[PDB]
Amino acid sequence: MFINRWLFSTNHKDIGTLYLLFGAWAGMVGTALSLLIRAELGQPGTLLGDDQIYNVVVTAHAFVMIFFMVMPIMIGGFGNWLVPLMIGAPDMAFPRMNNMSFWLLPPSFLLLLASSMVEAGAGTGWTVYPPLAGNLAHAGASVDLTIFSLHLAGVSSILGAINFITTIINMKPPAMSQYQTPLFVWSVMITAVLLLLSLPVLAAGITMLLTDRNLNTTFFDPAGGGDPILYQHLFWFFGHPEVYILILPGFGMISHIVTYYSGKKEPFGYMGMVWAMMSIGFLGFIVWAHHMFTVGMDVDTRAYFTSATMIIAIPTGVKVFSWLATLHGGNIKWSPAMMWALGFIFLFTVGGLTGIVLANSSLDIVLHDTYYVVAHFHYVLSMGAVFAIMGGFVHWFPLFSGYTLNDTWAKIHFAIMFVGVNMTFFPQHFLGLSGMPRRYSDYPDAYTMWNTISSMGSFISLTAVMLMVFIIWEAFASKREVLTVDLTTTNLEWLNGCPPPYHTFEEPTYVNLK
Amino acid sequence: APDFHDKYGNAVLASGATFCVAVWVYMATQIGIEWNPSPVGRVTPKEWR
Amino acid sequence: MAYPMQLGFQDATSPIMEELLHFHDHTLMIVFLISSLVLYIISLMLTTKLTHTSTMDAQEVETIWTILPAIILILIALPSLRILYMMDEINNPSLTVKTMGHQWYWSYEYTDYEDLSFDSYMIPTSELKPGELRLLEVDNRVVLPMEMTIRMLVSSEDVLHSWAVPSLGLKTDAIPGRLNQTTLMSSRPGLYYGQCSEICGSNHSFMPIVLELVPLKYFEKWSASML
Amino acid sequence: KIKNYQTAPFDSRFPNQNQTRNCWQNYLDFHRCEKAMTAKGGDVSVCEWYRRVYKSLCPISWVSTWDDRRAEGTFPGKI
Amino acid sequence: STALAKPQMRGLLARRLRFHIVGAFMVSLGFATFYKFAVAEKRKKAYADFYRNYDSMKDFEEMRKAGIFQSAK
Amino acid sequence: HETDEEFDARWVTYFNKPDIDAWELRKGMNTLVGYDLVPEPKIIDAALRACRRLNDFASAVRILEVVKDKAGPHKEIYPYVIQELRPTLNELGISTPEELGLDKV
Amino acid sequence: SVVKSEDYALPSYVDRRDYPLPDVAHVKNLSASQKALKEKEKASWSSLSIDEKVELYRLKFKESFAEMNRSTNEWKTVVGAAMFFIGFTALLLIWEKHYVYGPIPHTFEEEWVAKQTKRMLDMKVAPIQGFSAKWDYDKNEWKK
Amino acid sequence: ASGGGVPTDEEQATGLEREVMLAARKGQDPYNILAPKATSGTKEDPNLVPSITNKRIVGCICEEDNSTVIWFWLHKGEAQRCPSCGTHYKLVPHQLAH
Amino acid sequence: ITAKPAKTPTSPKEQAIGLSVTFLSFLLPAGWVLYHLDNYKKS
Amino acid sequence: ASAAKGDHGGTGARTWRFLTFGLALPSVALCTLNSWLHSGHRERPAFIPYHHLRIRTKPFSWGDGNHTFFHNPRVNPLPTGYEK
Amino acid sequence: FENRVAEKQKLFQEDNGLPVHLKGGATDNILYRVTMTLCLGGTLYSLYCLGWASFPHK
Amino acid sequence: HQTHAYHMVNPSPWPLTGALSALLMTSGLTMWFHFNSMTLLMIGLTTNMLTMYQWWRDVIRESTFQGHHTPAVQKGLRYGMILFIISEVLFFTGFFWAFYHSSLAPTPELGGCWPPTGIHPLNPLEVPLLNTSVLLASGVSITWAHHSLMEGDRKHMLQALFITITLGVYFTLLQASEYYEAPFTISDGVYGSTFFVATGFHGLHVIIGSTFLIVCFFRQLKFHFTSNHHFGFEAAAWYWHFVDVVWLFLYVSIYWWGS
Amino acid sequence: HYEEGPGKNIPFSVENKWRLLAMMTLFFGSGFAAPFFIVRHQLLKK
Ligand code: HEA
Ligand SMILES: CCCCC/C=C\C/C=C/C/C=C/C/C=C\CCCC(=O)O[C@H](COC(=O)CCCCCCCCCCCCCCCCC)COP(=O)(O)OCCN
Ligand SMILES: CCCCCC/C=C\CCCCCCCCCC(=O)O[C@H](COC(=O)CCCCCCCCCCCCCCC)COP(=O)(O)OC[C@@H](O)CO
Ligand SMILES: CCCCCCCCCCO[C@@H]1O[C@H](CO)[C@@H](O[C@H]2O[C@H](CO)[C@@H](O)[C@H](O)[C@H]2O)[C@H](O)[C@H]1O
Ligand SMILES: CCCCCCCCCCO[C@@H]1O[C@H](CO)[C@@H](O[C@H]2O[C@H](CO)[C@@H](O)[C@H](O)[C@H]2O)[C@H](O)[C@H]1O
Ligand SMILES: C[C@H](CCC(=O)O)[C@H]1CC[C@H]2[C@@H]3[C@H](O)C[C@@H]4C[C@H](O)CC[C@]4(C)[C@H]3C[C@H](O)[C@]12C
Ligand code: CUA
Ligand SMILES: [Cu+2]
Ligand SMILES: [Mg+2]
Ligand code: NA
Ligand SMILES: [Zn+2]
Repeated sequence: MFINRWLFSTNHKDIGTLYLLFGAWAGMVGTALSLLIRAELGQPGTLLGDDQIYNVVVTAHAFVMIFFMVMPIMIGGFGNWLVPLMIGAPDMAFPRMNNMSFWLLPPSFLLLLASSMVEAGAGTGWTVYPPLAGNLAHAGASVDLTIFSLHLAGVSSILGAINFITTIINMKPPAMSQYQTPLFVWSVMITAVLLLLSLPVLAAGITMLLTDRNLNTTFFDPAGGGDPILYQHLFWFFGHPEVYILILPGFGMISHIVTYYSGKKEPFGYMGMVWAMMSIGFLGFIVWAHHMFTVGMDVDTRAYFTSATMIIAIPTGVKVFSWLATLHGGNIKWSPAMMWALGFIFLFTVGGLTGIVLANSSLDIVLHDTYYVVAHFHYVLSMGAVFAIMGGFVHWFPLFSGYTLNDTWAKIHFAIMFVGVNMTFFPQHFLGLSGMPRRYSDYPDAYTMWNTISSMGSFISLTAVMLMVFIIWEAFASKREVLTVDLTTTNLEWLNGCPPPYHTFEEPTYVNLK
Repeated sequence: APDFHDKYGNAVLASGATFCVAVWVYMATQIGIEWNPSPVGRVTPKEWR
Repeated sequence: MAYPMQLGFQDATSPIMEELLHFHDHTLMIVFLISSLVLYIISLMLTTKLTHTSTMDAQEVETIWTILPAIILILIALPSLRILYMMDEINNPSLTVKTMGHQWYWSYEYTDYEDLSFDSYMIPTSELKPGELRLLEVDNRVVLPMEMTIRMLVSSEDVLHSWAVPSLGLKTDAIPGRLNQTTLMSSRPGLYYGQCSEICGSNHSFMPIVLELVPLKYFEKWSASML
Repeated sequence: KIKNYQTAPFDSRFPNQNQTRNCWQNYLDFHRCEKAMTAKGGDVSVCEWYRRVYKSLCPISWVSTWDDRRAEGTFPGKI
Repeated sequence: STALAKPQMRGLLARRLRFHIVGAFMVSLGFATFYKFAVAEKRKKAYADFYRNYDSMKDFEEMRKAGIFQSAK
Repeated sequence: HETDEEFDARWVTYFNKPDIDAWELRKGMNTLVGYDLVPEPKIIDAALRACRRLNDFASAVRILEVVKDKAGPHKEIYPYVIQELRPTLNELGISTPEELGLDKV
Repeated sequence: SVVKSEDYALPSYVDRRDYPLPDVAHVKNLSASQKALKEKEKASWSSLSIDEKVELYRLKFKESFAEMNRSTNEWKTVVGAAMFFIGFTALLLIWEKHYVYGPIPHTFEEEWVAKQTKRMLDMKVAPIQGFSAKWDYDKNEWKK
Repeated sequence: ASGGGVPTDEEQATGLEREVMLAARKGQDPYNILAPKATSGTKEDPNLVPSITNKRIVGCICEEDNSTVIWFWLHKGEAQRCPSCGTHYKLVPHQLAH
Repeated sequence: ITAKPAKTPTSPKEQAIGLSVTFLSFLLPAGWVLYHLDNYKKS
Repeated sequence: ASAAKGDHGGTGARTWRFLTFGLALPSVALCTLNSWLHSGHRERPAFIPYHHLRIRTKPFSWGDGNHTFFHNPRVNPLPTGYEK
Repeated sequence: FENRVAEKQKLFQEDNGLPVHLKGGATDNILYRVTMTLCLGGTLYSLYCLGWASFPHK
Repeated sequence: HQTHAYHMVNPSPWPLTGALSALLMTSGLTMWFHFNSMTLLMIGLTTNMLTMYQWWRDVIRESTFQGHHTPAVQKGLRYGMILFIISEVLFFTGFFWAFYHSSLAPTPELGGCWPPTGIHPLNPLEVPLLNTSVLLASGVSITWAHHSLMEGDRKHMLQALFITITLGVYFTLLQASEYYEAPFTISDGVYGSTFFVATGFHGLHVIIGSTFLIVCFFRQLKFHFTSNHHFGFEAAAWYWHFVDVVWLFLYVSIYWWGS
Repeated sequence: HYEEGPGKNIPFSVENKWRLLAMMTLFFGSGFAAPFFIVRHQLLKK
């Protein structure tokens, strides 16, 4: 029974729970790697070794946080648990292929851990540029094990995207149009279209890198007529949509959490929120060379990528102002999930505005490959994707488990993490404007003060991560069972009770046309 | 009936504040951390050549 | 170079860097203001017991939300793109210098007239002379004439690097098989520092750039003595 | 005329940051010229300009590799 | 005794919002007058004043005599 | 759409329906408090008389608490509304939340 | 009275200031005297005593508005405990400094810093605003 | 040119696929493929909600084009009303293998 | 939300134990490695 | 652009069968003749050890490491020239 | 050939509680065990190969 | 008992065996490229084949034999197959982008020209045009197969599908022969790299599509398809048109324009 | 069928809070420790 239920699952809730457990375990691995980065940098000199072991740790930090923590938790974990329930569907369209998206992740993570154990690791940056990642400067198996880890994560998510698109388009009640589905469901559908189109291009580029490293092709080697800059284009044609894939399901959860704790029946400006997520998904495919403003591209190309990149601020601003307008007039409930969402709105806005600074290619000449970029994306990733994940986890933990968290502890947890992440990242803006490069194991002495404080901040976020594990333990240890939840008339995923039965919607909802 | 906050709230606030300030001041000032502050107004420049 | 506790950009050594500082100030003001406008509306939404929870009409207010951001973006993009095209304008260099990135040091070639080239490596910390800067000094500096337009051409003989000097506003990647060009003009003599700016393996943190800007006649005699 | 050569001038055929083809074309033009001149008995000194320009722009290791390959019979450009 | 007067009862949230969005804008103008004056203008003036009578040869000679250069003693 | 008077008149009529049932009483008050206003005395009066036809004393009291709550920090509003309702409170024997001690935390 | 997990599909009671008249009464089962008080409620409310009115209110509702909206001391516990765990963090950092980090580089020695500072002033590091601008080259001292 | 040899669905469809095809022929919808059309929804003319059990979730799209759906359980017994628009629904339980 | 009282209440003392053991499970193994770094390197 | 055929007024298998045997397979038979005229070994070019060709940055994982996967002795020289 | 789909329909619909991947009878159990044994044994072998390759070789 | 039309699948080991096959094929390719051994890779190829076989067998049991493919299930599988084809189009797009990037701006190492110095392209009017005629023809014969099946004609469906698979095999044998005869290799700079990797992945998809058509041929022989329900055949026909269109773009781009 | 309800829809037991503490400690602790041991491994090799 155990093996049939948990290794052979065809059930969207249990597979969702598997993804949440996997993403939580990955989050401890990415957190340890982030503390090794900040231990190395927390005083001037060398702690670990030279930039090879250091950038192995920096490279694995990014891949684990992106591919093994954020994507599995937001799409595999909350997408699987919530999407079928929010549309009244009995499961995903392909419930058995769904379990293969999940099971391809432990082997992908194994390959990445094997990459770091064999030879000297892949110290390449999560962008894996050649020729540093090629077979002369990174001889031996590490970088091929990293490529294969990305192939397996890539297939897992392409098959997941097919499953979510099909399910969302095909398995709603026959009266429900796509403009009667909740915003979190729209966010998963758009993110799954971005995955379906972008991952195959990254799969093409890292396959080319694999054949340059093992079949004597020369896609990226000038000796054969190849070009290292072609790899960058193929990688970033995926890598920009990838950051919108990491944040979109977060925007979807934030819309629900803000609505719910404002005591509202619906988010402000629903069709403008759908329009904004479609426009961001669309524009997210025509901006990628803002990652390449120092590679030597022409002036008019740099003018076009500057402008198209800034344009994304228009639909993104619609969503920020619509979340404000959804709080407007609310009966505000200061739950811990609400605090995570308000922290999200403010910290995502800070990091989106430093993204606007960087879209100016002339200023990006000086800020590129410095810690100003690190600050920009950690404000949207550890204070946007992470805060939307912690908001949705505390909000829906009682639905998934049937038990309540202690809200006082969860507020304490939010307060410690908000102090730690701002102590960690805010000073990295000063380090970047004043010129500290990325991917450095050590720095000129003048950069000491801000690196010291940023490292002290990372330890405060470590204390928050340890406490979060205790908080989850305390909830399962005390077993306070949920009785009633507010606002079920506009939050269908709660209406089958906590936790819902293994099979829900065996009889579908009744929705008339009129 | 008074709950946990009514009974212990004042003590948790006072002691957590006291402890936090004491341990950060000690960490910042007593164990050899080199903050590397600006020399401006602090350092007397000395002949190097 | 950067100094301790520094918050903003290194002081400008070149007119283009000066333009970037004024443009950054223009932009950061916007940034300030939008972030504070948001923090503030937000605290306004959250600080009343009055409620209004019935359906709200979105049409009018969405006009404000798209138009005002669009205008603010145009107010940033106009000066941004003026600077972009200004730096691109033709400027007639008096000298061309090449630099090749290597693991882990830079070489320099000044071949307009003679065959002058040499390697430039970080000074190891244990060999710094008193007052020299850890991780920044080099054995052989990139001597150049002040107040003159110089074409720098940048490439690599192995993996990617990137040749940067933040006080001149410069960062051009060093790609093997490619020759990227940038122009450099210093308003002042002195020593201007930068650091390799694309991850390139074990000693990426340890291959800095030091430019030494001096009067033309000093540059000429230094050039002749380096043959 | 154009002694007082300082460096290679701006060339509107190669106005962008990537100057690889500028080095390459001047190297080709020089050697094509020198073959024309030392074929037809004439004077290589007429090729001097291309030589100055490619020497200024081209990395020493590229010139050196291209010269080794012309000598080996493996230079892939047409001269 | 006296009756209490009738107070405004309707649109209280909208009225509070109107009042404060205007106060929120007036900061932004007032802060924009700061910021600009304390940082941006101050920078333009520090650069203009520095270069107005700046002598680059004299700056070079001071550096050369302080022994900072490889190429010039 | 409509003037303030028309808004108020439609709500007075809603609660004045003689055979209004318990579900409609609850639907009306829980809808009405979603608006950006504190209901005028004449609306509350008709809701309190609907409570009386439905033999529901407690809901009359709760309606008076929700008027106070919809006023937020405008503390002059509720005492003015209770003043205006006193003839109806006396005629129906409705005690206010304060007279019942139900304002104590 | 007693809410059961197995009732989740049934209309339920809630105290919320934005849903003042919930879907069911807080108490539906009535004792003999409670049944008599519901009969009495059909007659004039002026004949109910204050205790009878309060008892009808408490059959219908669980908490009053003043009760369900009360402020609490929870913030003390949250802020205090957060400061505690922030304080505990500095223990970790004291431990790391004592047992993990070795000596920092000799370039932070006081005499080195004095010499490097003079050499930064001699090369006029950031002479417009950032560093040498703050040194008085006439009086040989930091500007006031 | 044109033997047969290819089975039709009438001959060879089986299991649920067959049940759906046989019911559609009768104009019946036991597996909820089609959206039900609303009645006027008054208490005398309530929307009638079939079910194989004693309760079923209703979603009420109160006005045409609303993006917000209002969801609630409908139980066997007296008609209930949508808590947003008041339109009436009544459960009509029971039996499937017709 | 409302919920039942805990079926298996976790007293202050039991929370202090769960919190201590959870913190030590992260601090001890990393602390052992970082403490012995000089041993790994000078080796 | 219609193309030049000219059908409809009913439909289906019969017409696509007609297209299969009356146009598609004839085209294949024709191209099969065209190919089987210009087939058979064309004389191999002087070997030149160009550095952009015969790339070897890592030995192949089969054979002696130096032969491509579908190496043809007659027309694929090695980095050092045509085999014996 | 003859159309024996009705025979297979009766086989796969027999009310014997078997999951579909085992419902064809004993040959499904055999092919399942062969597949699963190669997957799990191959996976142990891959871990062994990681252990081997994680250390410089003698 | 459900009263929706969707399919609750029985708990299945195949997702786990397929995920483990992936680990065994990738760690096996790593062993092969770096540790001189084919063992792990052959075990992963074998378990991947066994997994495909039993998983798709079970989908045929669930549909033809158990009746779970109602119209709503089939409509989902349509969307699934279309979205899969879109992702395979994007995968090829990356290799077309690599081809045009290198050929439109040929570097000095190539001689600054395309085709590079020393490359002698195949004549696009010889076997490449023959392969084009072969795959276009097989798009006409599969369309004949599809209309015969809809018209209930077993014998002509089988005859047209057999023709279509015979042309698939012909293109595969022609391409194998042209790879052997080609005077340039995958190691011949970015010309040989783009040529063999783009046409090589296309050839793999021709082999996959032909296999899928052969699966449809044996199910048709076993009478599984009705004249109205045959989604496996339609999916294989869409995937086969995809492989033909990709060939057309490769022919125009690499063999013709790039010659 | 399968067990349903709080504590029963998860692949780990919550029947005993101390045995649960041990399993959660091993689970999150092993993820957090792994990169320190990998770094140790990389340092020890060379
Ligand atoms: C969740 C992830 C995430 C998100 C959402 C974003 C959002 C944005 N990013 Fe970022 N970014 C990353 C993750 C993300 N980024 C990562 C990981 C990298 C580096 C990758 C690497 O090298 O490893 C990076 C790098 C990166 C670069 C390259 C810098 C360089 O390498 O030199 C640039 C340059 O344009 C950029 C710009 C932006 C912009 C304009 C947005 C915008 O989409 C933000 C739009 C949002 C707002 C603007 C805020 C809300 C709006 C309002 C309140 C309206 C009022 C506002 C205005 C009028 C402006 N990002
Ligand atoms: C005949 C029709 C075509 C079928 C091809 C037959 C052989 C292998 C099949 C796989 C085809 C896929 C492409 C992989 C790359 C290379 C193969 C290119 C096609 C090919 O077969 O190229 C041959 C080279 O093969 C070599 O190196 C062969 C090396 C074989 C190793 C395969 C490498 C593994 C690739 C990993 C793929 C990752 C997949 C990504 C999935 C993405 C996730 C979303 C050409 O021979 P040559 O002697 O150089 O020149 C001819 C000289 N007369
Ligand atoms: C060379 C070997 C190494 C590489 C591995 C791949 C090798 C070959 C694989 C060939 C693909 C064979 C697929 C066979 C599927 C048979 C199952 C099937 O076709 O199932 C059908 C459903 O379709 C369905 O699921 C449709 C599902 C089909 C999707 C499969 C097509 C492509 C998969 C390709 C894997 C791609 C690798 C990409 C390389 C980068 C069943 O419904 P019907 O047909 O309506 O029948 C019911 C009627 O009888 C009722 O009256
Ligand atoms: C980035 C995240 C890490 C944050 C910091 C971790 C805080 C440390 C928790 C304690 O870790 C322990 O510390 C002891 C020292 O206090 C070590 O004992 C060492 O030192 C003792 C005293 O010198 C000896 O008795 C022991 O044998 C010797 O192992 C012990 O091994 C290590 O587990
Ligand atoms: C029950 C389920 C299935 C699980 C099966 C597990 C099978 C385990 C068998 C491993 O033994 C072999 O050892 C060979 C050699 O001893 C190796 O080949 C390699 O070995 C050397 C390594 O270069 C060279 O001598 C060879 O050429 C090279 O092929 C290779 O590792 C493997 O074949
Ligand atoms: C024996 C069988 C009768 C089919 C049936 O109705 O069961 C027939 C009908 C169509 C036939 C097939 C098709 O005609 C196409 C092929 C033609 C070749 O000449 C022989 C094999 C070939 C693959 C045939 C074999 C066999 O004779 C088939 C399969
Ligand atoms: Cu050279 Cu980094
Ligand atoms: Cu981007
Ligand atoms: Mg870079
Ligand atoms: Na360091
Ligand atoms: Zn309704």
